[PDB]
Amino acid sequence: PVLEPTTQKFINALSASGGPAIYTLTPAEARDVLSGAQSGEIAKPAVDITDTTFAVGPTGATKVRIIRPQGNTDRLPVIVYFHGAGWVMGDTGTHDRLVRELSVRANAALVFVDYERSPEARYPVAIEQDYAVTKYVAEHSEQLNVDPTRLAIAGDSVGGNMTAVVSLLAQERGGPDITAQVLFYPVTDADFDNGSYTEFANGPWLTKPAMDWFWNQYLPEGIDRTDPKITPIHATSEQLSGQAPALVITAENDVLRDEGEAYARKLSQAGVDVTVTRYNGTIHDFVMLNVLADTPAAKGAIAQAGQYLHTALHG
Amino acid sequence: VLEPTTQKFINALSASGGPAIYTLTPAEARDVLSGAQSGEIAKPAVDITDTTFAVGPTGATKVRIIRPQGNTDRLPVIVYFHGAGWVMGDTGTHDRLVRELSVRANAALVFVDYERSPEARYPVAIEQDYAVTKYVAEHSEQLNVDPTRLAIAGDSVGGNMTAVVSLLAQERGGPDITAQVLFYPVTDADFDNGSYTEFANGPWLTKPAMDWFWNQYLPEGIDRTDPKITPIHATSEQLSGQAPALVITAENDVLRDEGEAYARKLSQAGVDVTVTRYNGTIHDFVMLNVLADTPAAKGAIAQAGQYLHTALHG
Ligand SMILES: O=[N+]([O-])c1ccc(O)cc1
Repeated sequence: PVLEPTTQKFINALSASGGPAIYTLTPAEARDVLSGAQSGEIAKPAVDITDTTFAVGPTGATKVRIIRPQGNTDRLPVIVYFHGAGWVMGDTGTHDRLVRELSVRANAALVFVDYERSPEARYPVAIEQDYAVTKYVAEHSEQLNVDPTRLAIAGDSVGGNMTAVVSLLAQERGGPDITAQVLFYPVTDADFDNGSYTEFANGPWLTKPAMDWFWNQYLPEGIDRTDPKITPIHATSEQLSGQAPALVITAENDVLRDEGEAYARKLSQAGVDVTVTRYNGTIHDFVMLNVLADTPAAKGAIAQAGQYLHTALHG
Repeated sequence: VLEPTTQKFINALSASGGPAIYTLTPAEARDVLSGAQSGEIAKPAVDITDTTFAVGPTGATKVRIIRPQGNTDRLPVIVYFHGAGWVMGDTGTHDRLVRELSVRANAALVFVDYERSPEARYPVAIEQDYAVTKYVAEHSEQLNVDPTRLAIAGDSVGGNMTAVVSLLAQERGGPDITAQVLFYPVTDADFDNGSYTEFANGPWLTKPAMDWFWNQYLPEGIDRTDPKITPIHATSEQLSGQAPALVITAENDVLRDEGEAYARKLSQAGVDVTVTRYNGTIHDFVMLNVLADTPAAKGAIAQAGQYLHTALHG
């Protein structure tokens, strides 16, 4: 694959580091790898941060980080954010710069759902936590000082899986109302033999054996993976129709590319207004990784998402 | 798979044979597109000045200068090269698109009304395009623009012109260009590549149409591999040092692959390239009024507008 030069340099750095493959590690080891990779010094938007817990979801409690453009005490539209990193990894640290950018560019409060990770928690704990926080935000707008009629959901990778599943759950349960949804390179299927899985089975960055491992951490052995709450590519027209306008951003060189774009087609053919954009020359995780933060694809996609959300939440 | 409104537009054309635009005279084709780009559509408000610059290989180039309505400041400036196959296109067909770019970029925009084919041939239009870009850089007080914040942009054959103007500026020592924007550019003349084969019979743009357009543009017998004709053939040294570029392609477009391949060449020559493919849409999707409310059109215009705003005011 022809990668943007800085992105190629990163990939070269990686294969020259000779590390062990992420899926040979323990969950705690894998968490620390990504946390350390994202611990470098890098400029970030100025925000006010409140870490707390909402007494909602199937475990009885869900940890959340609430972010707002620094010094802004107005009643703001709100983004509920579901982070990625394979269900196993990711935290408020790994995704900090990305979600700050979304909060400030959208001029919105952002509620980061620090959901229970896998394999300690399997399907469906996280998606139900995610749904419960989204409902909580919609129902406690005075307590959060947000406008619940301008509520967006967004996520990256497995977090894009959660975005689509929260949209589906909200359709089935009659709410809450969602203004717009943003999905960065979402996981939507478990077909490890499709076009982009084949083309990028060995990378860069994300591999087919890693996806196999991640799915196995997320799901109990033997469950039917075609359920749309697991692989939303299988959602019916009636489950997709009526959902909020969506922005789907894919990476050209990513095993997940084809399923993300196929899901966007399914949404569009159900009558949903879908903005779908492939960024050439970049890789999986390109709006999260600090090392790619100055590449044209990262800058362009974060700017596109931020402007999409600002228009949705303030237009 | 096409976005539903886009599909509906294509289905409205099912009796047109492509459209078989290449079966018409140049004047008839021009009127077909001009009519298609009439109707009802919202557009941003701009001030307009139609004039002629005494420049280019024929001694005169017609231009339309626009600015956000009522804005008297010294603005950054976009020089814009319109598409529609060298044969068609005018201030009317591209009006909504260039108004959006001007207002979203908060910039003056100089619309080059270059001599169209087959009345004019290569290289008249590209030399007019380069001459106007130079003229703008050198007459900034007359035009009330900031020539240190100058971008070039174009769609389709206008994207071909953008690439060629960038190259000519490299060869001739200027003017300096801050950014360049290329919507689904023409960069090659390989009618057997992947997207040409996949979309040979449409939608909207067909292989026979491209054959016709190229034949209207070029004198018989010229080597089409020259980079001032097919900039996909530009050397690393011709591409290196060019201004950062935004290249936007449509998924369902014979020209998709050459646009994306040209973005790759620019990127490997060290140019900072933002390259994005919009799925569900077709060739011409940021110009056509009938698609102006589709998500791809809205997204690509908002992206280009913000990219230009950042380049010219950052
Ligand atoms: O007006 N028309 O039918 C057209 C115009 C332009 C084009 O590229 C194809 C068909």
